[PDB]
Amino acid sequence: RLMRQIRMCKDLKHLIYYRFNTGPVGKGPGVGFWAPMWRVWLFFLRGIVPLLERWLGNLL
RNA sequence: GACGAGCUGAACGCGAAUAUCUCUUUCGCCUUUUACUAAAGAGAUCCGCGAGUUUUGCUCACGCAGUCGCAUCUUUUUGUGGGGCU
Repeated sequence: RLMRQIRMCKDLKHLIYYRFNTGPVGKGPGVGFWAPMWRVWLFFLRGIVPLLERWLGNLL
């Protein structure tokens, strides 16, 4: 299901890269605006912490 | 007629951020089950959050103190007095 975090981070990347390189800034490494995708994965992790504690407690 | 920062307790309650899961169905992947899609609903959970005195921990601070058991010219507190008739 974390294909939706991956699709969301891909959309976030398209938007940020488009709005970032406008002008002479161009087309490569160098964009480090990471808080949008960071918070995508933080939401993933908050929601999956209970599921994974269950699964790992069951494994244990 | 009058005074808080930080923690754990409060017991009541969901500005703007939102992820996961379960169930009942439909739809799509399609050999099967997981693992998934996207619709309808019904339910949970997570990560957090606000105010009341409880004080624990100040490292701040106090009591003749800011407050006590409208003030003379025609319209208001400077009144028009005095007498006497049924």
